Amino acid sequence: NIENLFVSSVHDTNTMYDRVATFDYIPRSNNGTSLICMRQSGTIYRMPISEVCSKAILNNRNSLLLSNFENTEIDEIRVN
Amino acid sequence: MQPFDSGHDDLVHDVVYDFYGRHVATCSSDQHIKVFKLDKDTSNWELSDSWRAHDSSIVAIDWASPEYGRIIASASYDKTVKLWEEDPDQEECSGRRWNKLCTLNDSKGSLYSVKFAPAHLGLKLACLGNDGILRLYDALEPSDLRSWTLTSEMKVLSIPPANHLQSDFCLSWCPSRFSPEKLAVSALEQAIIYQRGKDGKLHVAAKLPGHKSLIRSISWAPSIGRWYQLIATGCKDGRIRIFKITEKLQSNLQVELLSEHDDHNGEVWSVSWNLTGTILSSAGDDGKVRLWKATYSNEFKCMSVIT
Amino acid sequence: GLIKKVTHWSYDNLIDYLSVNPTRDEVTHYKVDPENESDESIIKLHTVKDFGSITCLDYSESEIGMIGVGEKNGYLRIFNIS
Repeated sequence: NIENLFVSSVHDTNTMYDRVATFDYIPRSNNGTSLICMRQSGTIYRMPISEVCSKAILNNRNSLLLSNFENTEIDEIRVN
Repeated sequence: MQPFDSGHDDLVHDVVYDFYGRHVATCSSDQHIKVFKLDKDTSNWELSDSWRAHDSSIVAIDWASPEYGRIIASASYDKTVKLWEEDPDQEECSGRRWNKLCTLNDSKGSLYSVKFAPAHLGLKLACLGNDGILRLYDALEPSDLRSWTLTSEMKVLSIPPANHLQSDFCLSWCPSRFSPEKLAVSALEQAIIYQRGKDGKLHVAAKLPGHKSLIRSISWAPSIGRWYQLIATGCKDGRIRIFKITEKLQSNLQVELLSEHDDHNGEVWSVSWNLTGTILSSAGDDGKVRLWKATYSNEFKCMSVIT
Repeated sequence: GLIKKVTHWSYDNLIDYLSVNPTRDEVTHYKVDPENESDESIIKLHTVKDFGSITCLDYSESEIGMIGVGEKNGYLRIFNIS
């Protein structure tokens, strides 16, 4: 029942504007992520999280397969 | 660029093609393995089997060569390596299609990467986790594919990494049928090429220099017949390092850097080669996948950028 | 904090305003309607942020929108809003 935690991966995202005091998550559709943030001056804006590709494998048929760090779906670039 | 949804309930950690290219297996963080096939009629990916495999998040799977049958490895954080063989007489999408074979518990650490050997060394296997110890598993008995015996055990790091500090491990085998057995092993900021000596035990043969930060992907370029071999390195920096390894301890071998591109402005997560070692697909932190080819010179130049 | 009232910019009866936050970080442009007392008359139109630490501000009456913005480092960032 007890799970000994350990850090697997660290993902760095730069905000749109600097000097941010606090932030908060936004639950998006299709397991997306956006960050609503409040600056040191109290201005509130919205910083989206980029869809960073996790794995880009090639193929014998020259087909590219793309997997993302955020959502579930897998992108495929066929050769036709 | 048509997308298909894998149907996982969590993150997708590793996707690998099979030998023929018509099958993909997608491991995930919801302790499931889903195997997809390519229908020749509908021309769309469809699920073949989905089953709960491990007790933690699965981070690496790898297909075995089809001369050994349909065997899928699976390394996860619960310190287990589970090997799955497909039953031909079983229903589609049932969960009992892939039969469990072995659970290698010799590793006292959460694993990161599993890689099958090429089709000239045997039915070997490699594993690396947060323990600093490399483990090789050979299936020496062709009659039954369940007596997976540990044969080599080399320590890579002096101590296991800390609980909180992040670290990555990746493996890449050398698919040359006419060269001594080599293994490209990445551990944190170190990338080492092992080699099978005359005594049957691996030794440190050559170390790739550089690598100021964490190594996220090592891919050995397929030995198409050239006199030089290539290793692609995706570091936590922007650097996609390509190393030209020339071989001439049976044989001495030299490591020379061929190219070093900062064309991503972030962490390079996955770098992978083609069938012939001509197209290099690098995915980085900018959200764009950059393809690389060599034109009129040995130095690799950039090409089409997919975002 | 600096609220500077600017005229000769609106063809209507509204009066343009230029505001600097008390932390001296942003410049905000307004159009205030005098005939309604409620706070909905203060219309926040535009905001340009991350101007270091603003130490002064001015406006050009000849052409609409030319709002000079100074800083502590020394940069006299002169730009346009309207």
